[PDB]
Amino acid sequence: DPLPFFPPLYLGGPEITTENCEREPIHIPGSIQPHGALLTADGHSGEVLQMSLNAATFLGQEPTVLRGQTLAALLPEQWPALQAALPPGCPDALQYRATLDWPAAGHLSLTVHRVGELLILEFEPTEPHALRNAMFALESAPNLRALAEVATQTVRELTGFDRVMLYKFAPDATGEVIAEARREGLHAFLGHRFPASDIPAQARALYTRHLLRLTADTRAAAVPLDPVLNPQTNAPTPLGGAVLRATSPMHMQYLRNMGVGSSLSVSVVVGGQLWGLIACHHQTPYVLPPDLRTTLEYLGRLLSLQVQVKEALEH
Amino acid sequence: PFFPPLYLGGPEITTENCEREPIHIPGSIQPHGALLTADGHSGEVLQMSLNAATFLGQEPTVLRGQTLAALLPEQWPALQAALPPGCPDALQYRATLDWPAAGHLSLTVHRVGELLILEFEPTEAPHALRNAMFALESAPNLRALAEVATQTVRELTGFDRVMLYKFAPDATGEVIAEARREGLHAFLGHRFPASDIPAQARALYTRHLLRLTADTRAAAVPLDPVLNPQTNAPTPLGGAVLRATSPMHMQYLRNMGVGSSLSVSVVVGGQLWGLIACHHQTPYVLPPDLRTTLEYLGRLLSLQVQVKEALEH
Ligand SMILES: *C/C=C1\C(=C\c2[nH]c(/C=C3[NH+]=C(/C=C4\NC(=O)C(C=C)=C4C)C(C)=C\3CCC(=O)O)c(CCC(=O)O)c2C)NC(=O)[C@H]1C
Ligand SMILES: *C/C=C1\C(=C\c2[nH]c(/C=C3[NH+]=C(/C=C4\NC(=O)C(C=C)=C4C)C(C)=C\3CCC(=O)O)c(CCC(=O)O)c2C)NC(=O)[C@H]1C
Repeated sequence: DPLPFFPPLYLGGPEITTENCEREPIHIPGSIQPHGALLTADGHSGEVLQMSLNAATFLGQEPTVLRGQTLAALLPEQWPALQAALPPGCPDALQYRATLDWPAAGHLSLTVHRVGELLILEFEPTEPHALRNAMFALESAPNLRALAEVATQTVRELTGFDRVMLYKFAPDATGEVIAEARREGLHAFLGHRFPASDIPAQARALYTRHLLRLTADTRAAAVPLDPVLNPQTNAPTPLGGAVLRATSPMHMQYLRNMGVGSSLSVSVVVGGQLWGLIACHHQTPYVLPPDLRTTLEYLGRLLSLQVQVKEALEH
Repeated sequence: PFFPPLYLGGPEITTENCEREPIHIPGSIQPHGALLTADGHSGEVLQMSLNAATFLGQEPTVLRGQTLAALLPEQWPALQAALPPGCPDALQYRATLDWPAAGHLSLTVHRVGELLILEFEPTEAPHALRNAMFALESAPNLRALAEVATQTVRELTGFDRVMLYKFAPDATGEVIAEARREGLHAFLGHRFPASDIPAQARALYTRHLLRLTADTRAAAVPLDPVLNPQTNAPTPLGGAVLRATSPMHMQYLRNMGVGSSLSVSVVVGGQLWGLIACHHQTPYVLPPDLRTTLEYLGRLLSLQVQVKEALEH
């Protein structure tokens, strides 16, 4: 039965169990993962509204100084580029990405999308022809199995993960791991089927719009936004589009029970429907640089294209 | 069928017989790079371009004897493994060579039958492709996608005119988008016949997705020997970027007023949906790392055209 969301935990909304998984409002945790920083600021005036508590550690600035300034004074060169690439009324999937030279944190990756009248700003630290060779490999795959096989090994060879899996959905939302490149000693997941209440209904929806989510350390503690609610509206901040969005404690409990430390999955969208995920497991905590994650963001599109062209020939 | 080429006593290509030219076998390359062909198993350089001495910085006839084991020691193992016998000619492998004379060279390699083809170009030593990608995806229709695709590629490439050339069902075409430098004629809106791209070109351009012409006034640099030592036949160059352009098509681009032309094939459902056309008024060699982004934007747009045209239909 599809039911609507609870309030979050910070708006008096109940604690989650296995009975009511589909009612968690995962899109509004009011908190980011600690490996980066996140501001939200005004769409038009550039007024810095909220920030993650740890934004000082990362930006080498105090909140009182930060929040008492505009994005014009803070990001003088970037601000017009933000305005130009993210005009008003544009979709929240659209991101503008840039590099900074921040004196305290070194080179900083700035990712920015708009959510109504709210520019969400992310900050991460950031540090030869392997994707091109990967591109032509996938295309010259003879069939959907050799496509799936090369994608998973390519993805592993680029990223360095313990278990990379291409996971495919079925018509009734049941899934099954169709290919994997794994670490030597790890027990296979190849050909396991998994029930429909594993990736729940509110999750699969969000995963069709935004095509890359991750979890760095399944033992880390969510860094909360400050203030937790959006001053514009006095309502939760839509952090569904943010990659720094903290992962749910239901999900973190699960991954710890498997001996997993880090997780990454690229979505594969065919016909505007979630065809499958390129999931990645790691036994230790593992942060992937944003510039390297851009390579995987590309592979998701590339694979989504070939997935279709392969299935056209299977008929 | 095709005629014999000019170098094997074939007829000259008038506008009458404009669909029987063997475009894939010109027996020559463009002067801004260097082509070597090599045997699959042994690795002996069977044929080279006459300008090879320039870019490879070696003597002319000394390279004919040597093997790719001796020449490219580190990459030679990778070429065999990455281009296995039986693979399609569309599968390319690429790497960067650090040569002693020419400096950073760009090696691109693909296999055809028993023979490998090795293309050497000069090459250089960031978030615009990511921003473009999302700019294509948030585009709310086909026309709004078409403007963003052309305007993207121009700002990346610095070309004087970037067009998007959509194909009607009977090989007729139309320009549905066109970013361009100020003070040029507008080809936005105009349609053109199906004689323009012949039957062989259209078929070849579905399999192979990027060609160019860096200089429309330069001369082709022939292969030596012209024919393939194995087969004593024409060397299939129809998957090489350094391949020379049909002399009709250069003679055309001069009458237009173009020094350098490039294109990217947008393929939807096995068929050729359209091309991304780039014109420059002057000669312009686009370097391999920048060209890679354009091939990338081809697949992206090929994907996005399918999503958008579903919303129309
Ligand atoms: C209470 C309901 C359930 C639940 C909650 C939940 N899951 C996700 C996202 C998931 N779940 C995945 C499940 C798998 N684990 C595996 O080992 C395999 C197969 C190899 C599968 C299919 C996956 C892959 C995801 C996506 C993210 C990831 O790759 O780890 C969420 C959303 C998390 C969020 O913060 O948005 C939630 C709330 N998980 C259950 O397993 C089930 C008991
Ligand atoms: C002899 C018969 C004809 C002919 C031959 C021919 N054309 C190509 C490649 C073409 N033709 C194109 C048509 C256009 N040229 C333009 O300037 C525009 C305007 C936007 C169009 C539509 C195009 C786009 C190509 C691809 C490359 C490019 O110019 O961007 C070939 C292939 C040559 C080869 O070596 O592969 C041949 C043989 N063209 C005629 O117009 C007609 C006289």
